[PDB]
Amino acid sequence: GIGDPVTCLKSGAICHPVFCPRRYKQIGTCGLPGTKCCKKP
Amino acid sequence: GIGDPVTCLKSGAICHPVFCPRRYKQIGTCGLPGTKCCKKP
Ligand SMILES: CCCCCCCC(=O)OC[C@H](COP(=O)(O)O[C@@H]1[C@H](O)[C@H](O)[C@@H](OP(=O)(O)O)[C@H](OP(=O)(O)O)[C@H]1O)OC(=O)CCCCCCC
Ligand SMILES: CCCCCCCC(=O)OC[C@H](COP(=O)(O)O[C@@H]1[C@H](O)[C@H](O)[C@@H](OP(=O)(O)O)[C@H](OP(=O)(O)O)[C@H]1O)OC(=O)CCCCCCC
Repeated sequence: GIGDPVTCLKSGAICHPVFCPRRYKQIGTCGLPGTKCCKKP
Repeated sequence: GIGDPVTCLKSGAICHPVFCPRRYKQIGTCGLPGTKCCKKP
């Protein structure tokens, strides 16, 4: 899946530390420590 | 303004690294260098 910050932000998603914020679901990582790639369904 | 991660997330915003993603307004920081508190208008 997604594991780098460029692809994450180019896929309609955001990078967030630790956990994905409310209304976002985790779809991968952004390659940075403890950072998740997060997207609203 | 908002300057800690708790108040940022409890205000309906996100702590995004480096910059606020497209369509998010920066409303402060999450207390750490390189974190922006970003809220969707
Ligand atoms: C060169 C300067 C570098 C800084 C530039 C600052 C970057 C900046 O200000 O814009 C954000 C940008 C991506 O945002 P960008 O708007 O381009 O991405 C679009 C967005 O994902 C849309 O949701 C997509 O539409 P859809 O949902 O598919 O329908 C759209 O697809 P398409 O319509 O185009 O096909 C995407 O293009 O981020 C980075 O890529 C790398 C950041 C590095 C990560 C750092 C953060 C950890
Ligand atoms: C979760 C793990 C990941 C976390 C990663 C951690 C992220 C990371 O470490 O970088 C964030 C940092 C952002 O800077 P940062 O959030 O600290 O914001 C600066 C800070 O507010 C200073 O106080 C300001 O100076 P002053 O008070 O007014 O005197 C300064 O104003 P100015 O100087 O702008 O005028 C602000 O920029 O990076 C960059 O600068 C540009 C892109 C960096 C390169 C990246 C490009 C891809």
